Amino acid sequence: ALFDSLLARNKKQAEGETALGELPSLQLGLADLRQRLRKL
Amino acid sequence: SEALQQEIAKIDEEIQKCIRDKEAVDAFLPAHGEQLAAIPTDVNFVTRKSEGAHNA
Amino acid sequence: DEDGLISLIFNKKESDIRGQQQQLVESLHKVLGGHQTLTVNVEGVKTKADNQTEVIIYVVERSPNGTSRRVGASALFSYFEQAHIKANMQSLGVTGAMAQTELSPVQIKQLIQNPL
Amino acid sequence: DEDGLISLIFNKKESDIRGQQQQLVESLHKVLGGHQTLTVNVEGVKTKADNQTEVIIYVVERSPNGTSRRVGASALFSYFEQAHIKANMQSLGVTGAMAQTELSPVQIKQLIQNPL
Amino acid sequence: PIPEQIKLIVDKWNPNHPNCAFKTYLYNKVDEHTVPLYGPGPNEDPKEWEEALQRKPAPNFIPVLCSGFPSIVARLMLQRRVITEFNNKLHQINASL
Amino acid sequence: MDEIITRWATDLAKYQKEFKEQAAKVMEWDRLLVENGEKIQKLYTSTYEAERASNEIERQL
Repeated sequence: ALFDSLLARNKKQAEGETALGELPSLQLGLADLRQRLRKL
Repeated sequence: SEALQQEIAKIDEEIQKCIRDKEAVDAFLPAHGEQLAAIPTDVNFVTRKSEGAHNA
Repeated sequence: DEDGLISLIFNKKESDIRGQQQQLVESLHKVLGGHQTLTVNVEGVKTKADNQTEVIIYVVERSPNGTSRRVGASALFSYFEQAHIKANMQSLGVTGAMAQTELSPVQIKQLIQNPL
Repeated sequence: DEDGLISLIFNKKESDIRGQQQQLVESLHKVLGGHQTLTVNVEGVKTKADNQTEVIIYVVERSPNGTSRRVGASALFSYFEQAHIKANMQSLGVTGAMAQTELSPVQIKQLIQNPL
Repeated sequence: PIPEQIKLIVDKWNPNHPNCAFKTYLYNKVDEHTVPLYGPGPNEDPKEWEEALQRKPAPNFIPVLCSGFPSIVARLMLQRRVITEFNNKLHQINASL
Repeated sequence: MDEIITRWATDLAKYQKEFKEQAAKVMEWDRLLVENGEKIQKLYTSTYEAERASNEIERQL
């Protein structure tokens, strides 16, 4: 249930809300993400 | 020949009676074996769900 | 419990208790109903204060077959604590009583659930 | 363990178990020696398969002082697993038994060191 | 040399321990300070006992005498009895989680 | 009559060689059991900790 909680947390993460700053972040993945990782 | 032929019977009977116990062991193994093998898979599973709660 | 010992405190001097022990024992026998199947025995007499004396008793009961045994301490205490009997005892100068049997937890629980 | 619950599997249909529950309970009482200080109680009855029924029981034991308590599950299981008792149980249709108490490691070690 | 082999075979298949030939020792765990107890019994050779204690896997373990088949059956009996306890406790953990 | 002693001794050695294996297997199983048991206890601890922590969070909210 660990990975499940990781999903769940990363799911609730990118979904609002009214927290005065933390807006949901768009997910990338795979192609764009590798380059986004390399650009670190 | 009576005492001998009787003694061999009693002895071989006792041995056979012991081998019955040996067989009794042999019979009660595979089930118990599965039961045993089941354990580490669950504790290795429940330990995971705990990690989930802790991370939560 | 089988030893049947009941300790009684009397508001009387020891010399008075000993001086009239025959009478005291018979009065206790009367409190018990006075039948010839019961006999009060004195186990000991001890001064506790100027006008306080402890008297330890037991009661032997005889069966129809001639057999004798001591009345159990709990049974005897139960009789003496009954309100009518206690009052009669107080008229003899008894101001307290005690049994030696250490009750079990279940016995104690029963007494608390049914104090009467 | 104090709740004293033992689960029994019977090779009988549920309707048969319930239909003769008085008799079943008394037979279990007899297996225990039949004394009036022990009383078998049925906690539950559940069908498990066409001809398999689980019956959960406990046993109340009464002390000489009138106190009652449940026989501990481990103690009751230990009695029922004794070879003579197990055989009697099997004659009633019992094909298995289980206690709910999760034994400690030291208890388990003791059972393995002395399996008899 | 015939009535010797026979007696030796009758001796082998037996719990009396005259060279039982079904001699294996199993280590039962026991926490301190109970190690000083145990303490074998009727027909235990201190040789076998000490030799068992010699190649000890870990401390707080005491050896146990398994002569023949009923003993290994019994060991199994215990193993199941603990199996169920294990599963139960594990399920408790599961439930609380 | 030797043909009987042969059978006896062969059976003996044959079943000895097997009993040894059974016993060994049982031993290994015991090892497995305690090896897991330790982990079970660890789970008990970890769980109790989690429980207490959750209770604390409950108190906080």
